[PDB]
Amino acid sequence: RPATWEESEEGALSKATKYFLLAEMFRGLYVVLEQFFRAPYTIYYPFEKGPVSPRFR
Amino acid sequence: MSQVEPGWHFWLGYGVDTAPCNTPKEKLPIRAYPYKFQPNYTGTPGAFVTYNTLKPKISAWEPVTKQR
Ligand SMILES: CCCCCCCCCCCCCCCCCC(=O)OC[C@H](COP(=O)(O)OCCN)OC(=O)CCCCCCCCCCCCCCCCC
Repeated sequence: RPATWEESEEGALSKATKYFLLAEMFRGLYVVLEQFFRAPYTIYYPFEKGPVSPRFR
Repeated sequence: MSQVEPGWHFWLGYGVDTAPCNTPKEKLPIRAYPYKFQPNYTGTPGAFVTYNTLKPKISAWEPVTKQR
């Protein structure tokens, strides 16, 4: 049976601090902030070609 | 991308390790004619024209008259 509000381990203060201070929104924000600081994948096409296998047609 | 030589084109795309001046006498294919390398002439007036390789399938008659 799904738990009611009264049988929960989190306090109302703890639960609503995560509510009004957007906690996991900020977590997902920090993910793409980490991705700002890494190496892109782009190759420059007429100067650099991608993959070839000999089977290619 | 059309202006790269064929043996080099496979190398730029990471097909082969050894560049085509690095490969020995045995891999270079035997030919009895010169090589000339046309890249691509699209929009250029040297663009390709297709045509019929053979002559029309049913012949017509050469007119031959006869005075009886
Ligand atoms: C205990 C804490 C303190 C107690 C004092 C009381 C409050 C004081 C603090 C006030 C600050 C309030 C900030 C805004 C409050 C947002 C509250 C919220 O989460 O909205 C909920 C709303 C839908 O509500 P609901 O249907 O109930 O579902 C919620 C899921 N639990 O959800 C929505 O409708 C959409 C939510 C939109 C959230 C904004 C999304 C885009 C904006 C992101 C901004 C990020 C800024 C980061 C910039 C960094 C710069 C370096």
